[PDB]
Amino acid sequence: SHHWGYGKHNGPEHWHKDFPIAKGERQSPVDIDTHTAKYDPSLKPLSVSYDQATSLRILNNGHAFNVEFDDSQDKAVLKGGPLDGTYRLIQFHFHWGSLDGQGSEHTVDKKKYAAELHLVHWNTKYGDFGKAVQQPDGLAVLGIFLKVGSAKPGLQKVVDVLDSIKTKGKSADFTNFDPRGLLPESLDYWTYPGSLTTPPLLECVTWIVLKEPISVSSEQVLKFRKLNFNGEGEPEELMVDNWRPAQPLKNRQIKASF
Ligand SMILES: NS(=O)(=O)N1CCCCC1
Ligand SMILES: NS(=O)(=O)N1CCCCC1
Ligand SMILES: [Hg+2]
Ligand SMILES: [Zn+2]
Repeated sequence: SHHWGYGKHNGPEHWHKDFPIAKGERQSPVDIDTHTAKYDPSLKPLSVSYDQATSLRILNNGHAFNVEFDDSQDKAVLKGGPLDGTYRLIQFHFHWGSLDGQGSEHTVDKKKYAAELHLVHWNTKYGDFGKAVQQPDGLAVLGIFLKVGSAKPGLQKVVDVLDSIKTKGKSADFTNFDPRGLLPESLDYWTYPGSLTTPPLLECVTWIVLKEPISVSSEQVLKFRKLNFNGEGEPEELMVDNWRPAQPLKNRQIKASF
C-alpha cells in the first residue's frame, strides 16, 4: 500500500483525503506574526524539568527519527506557561530541509528556519499517550528553531548515531542522552492551540514555540540530510523536506510570554 509522506504524490496536499481533519479549525504549524501576537501576563513561568530524563532508543520511522524516553514515571516534565498540570516527555524529533533556507514547520513573520526540534509531552491526567490524543489538552509540544552557524555541542551525539539508523525501521540504543543540551539560553516563547503536524493531525496540542533559535553547524544538518525515507535495500530517497507548511490560523490567537 501507499502511505502518507512528504513527496509530490503523498505530501501535505494529499493528507486530507485520508485525514480530513487536515482542513480543521486548529491545524499546525502556523506562521507566527510577531506584531499580532500579544503579551499575556496570565502565563505562569515555564518549567522545563529534564534533570532525570531517561532516553532509551533512537528510531528512523520513515518520516523522521525519534529519540524516545522512558515515560513510565515523571522523570522529564514540562509545566507552567500556558499549561494546567504536568506533561511528560515521551520523544523528540526534528523537521528539516534539503537546503538551509527551509525546513521549519512554524515560521516567524514568514521566515523559515533550517530545521525545527519538537519535544513531545503528554498530559499525565490522561494516563497514557494514546488516551491523551483523544483530548483537546492532551499534548504539549516544545518547538525550537534551528539556524545554521556554530555547532550545537549537545546535538553531536544524535548526529553521530544517525549512520546506524539510516533507513526506515532501524533503531539503536540511545541511553544517557541529556535533552537539556538542545535548549537555547532563553525560554521566551509563543503559544497557541494546534495539532499534530503529521497524520493523524489530531487537534490535541498546546504549542510552545521558543523565540530564540539554537545554532547548529552546516555539518550537523548535512548529516540529517543523509538519512533515508526508504527501507534497507530499497532505492535511496533522502530524508529531507519532512516539514508541513503553515496552515490557516482561523479563530486563534498567538500569545507571547515576553
Ligand atoms: N492521503 S495520504 O494518506 O496522504 N496518501 C496519499 C497517497 C496515497 C495513499 C494515501
Ligand atoms: N510533529 S509533532 O506534531 O510534534 N508530532 C507530535 C507527536 C506525534 C507525531 C507528530
Ligand atoms: Hg484532540
Ligand atoms: Zn514534529
